[PDB]
Amino acid sequence: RKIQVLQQQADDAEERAERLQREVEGERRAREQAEAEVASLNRRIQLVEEELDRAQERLATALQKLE
Amino acid sequence: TIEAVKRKIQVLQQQADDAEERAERLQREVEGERRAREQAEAEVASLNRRIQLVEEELDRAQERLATAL
Repeated sequence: RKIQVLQQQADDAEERAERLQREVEGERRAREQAEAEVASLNRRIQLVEEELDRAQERLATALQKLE
Repeated sequence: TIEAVKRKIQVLQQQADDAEERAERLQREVEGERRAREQAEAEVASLNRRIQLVEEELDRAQERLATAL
């Protein structure tokens, strides 16, 4: 009957560890989602910077055609 | 029967100790993944501010182009 107190203690400890193991997997999923957004924004900023370079290069041809 | 109770108690206490040590390792594992997540989230916020900056530089370039024509 003292064993049932110890058996419950071991049950609770194993349960907290399993609860934390699922916490690891949930944090890893959220990490991968944020890192996937980082990749998407990296691709998006490169495209607008390319659009800007062309917009300034076009501006240069128009200004250069002015002198 | 006497030793079987002293041994059942020992095996149950070793089980809880191993589980408690596993929990400490997993707590650091959680933090390792969270640290990496919040690093990415900070870069997301930075990339959103930079994209808005480039879009403003773009609008200034397109506006002057329309004028320069």
